[PDB]
Amino acid sequence: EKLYLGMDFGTSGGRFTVIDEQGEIKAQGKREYPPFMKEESMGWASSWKATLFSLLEDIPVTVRSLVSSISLDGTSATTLILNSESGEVLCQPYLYNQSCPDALPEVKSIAPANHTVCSGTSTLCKLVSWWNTEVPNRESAVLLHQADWLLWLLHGRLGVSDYNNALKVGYDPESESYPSWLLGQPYSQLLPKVQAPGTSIGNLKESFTRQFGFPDDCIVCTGTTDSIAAFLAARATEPGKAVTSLGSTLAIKLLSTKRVDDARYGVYSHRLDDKWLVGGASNTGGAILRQLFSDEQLERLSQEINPMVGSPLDYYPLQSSGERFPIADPNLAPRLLPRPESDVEFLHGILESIARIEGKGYKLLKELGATEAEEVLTAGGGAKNDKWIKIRQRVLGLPVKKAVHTEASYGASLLALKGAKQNS
Repeated sequence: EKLYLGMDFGTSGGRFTVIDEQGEIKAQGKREYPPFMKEESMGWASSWKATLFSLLEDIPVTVRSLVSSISLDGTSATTLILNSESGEVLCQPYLYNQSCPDALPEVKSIAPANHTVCSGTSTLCKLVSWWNTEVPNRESAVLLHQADWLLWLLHGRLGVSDYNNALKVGYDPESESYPSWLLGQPYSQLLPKVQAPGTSIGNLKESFTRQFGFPDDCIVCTGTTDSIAAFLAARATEPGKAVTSLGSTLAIKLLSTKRVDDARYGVYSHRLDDKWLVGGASNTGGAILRQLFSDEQLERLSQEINPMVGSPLDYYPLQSSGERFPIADPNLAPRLLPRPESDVEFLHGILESIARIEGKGYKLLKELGATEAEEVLTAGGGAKNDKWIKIRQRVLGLPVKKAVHTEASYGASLLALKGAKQNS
């Protein structure tokens, strides 16, 4: 009878999924972020909060009465600064895709070369930028990631984050600590304490049980980032299990017993349980397809493909020059020649070549030290093309299928469940 709520705060709106213990969906829904008042110093944060309340309201009351645990994900490196005593958000959030170049040299002056913080969009660059604006009483401020802040709205215990959200500020999930080069700086006093994703923080606040009818013993758990929640939704849990996201671009994630980080290729690892999620991202993918054909042309041409026969066409499908993974060449040219007169042959060549690139990506992760890929689940638009699925299975020489669930909010609900089970 106990249910488990996960929310996903994405780039333009929030979503929620409520599951039972067996992962069956009892309720789900979405809301776009409302506008905020021009004068609101909170900016987008005020909207996010509104969305939180809206989503909670959207859950059927009979479903809310059964919800035993809550987790949620948010966007990576979306950074808020609060006064520790009042809880006041001291400025507009630093959004996931917002950069603080002004802080990057200082960060490079304390962090290891090619550490993942050494990027203008990193949480740490944002922290250092804010710090250096010398706000009065800044030493009484605290940093929260988007997810941490929304969760804190729910449980009332200030300053807790997770292994995943905290990565871009410099937290090391392997030693479960912030490194001395970070702790040696005064803004380190703003850093949140860090737990594993999907672990209990505290009971849901009485305000929410009173207003929405959640049971008194409902708990609130740490979250994760939306990318990782989305991966979790697939329920790939063993090393060698992989999820390929086939969308506008191509991105892969591979579960591994061994941590892998390599700046040459932009390869980075997050911690999950006792494992490492190793990610890599290519500029190839569906964008060039839809650039070349209509969606109607795409499915109609797809129906004419024999996926069990390989294309002789060697393409590197790109819209413009440049690749970082699985080839580190910022000048890498698109290759779409020769283009056969048959659009079916052309399409087959593109799909097959993207499969080649995907395979090469998994091989590179393996060569960098990851557990070798054994099976590939598929997310993104590309997943609904079964001809492409069969092509990929043949070219990769591995079993390939659709992931069953891919929504971040579904993965967040799995974290809520994990937290409840652990807490029990």
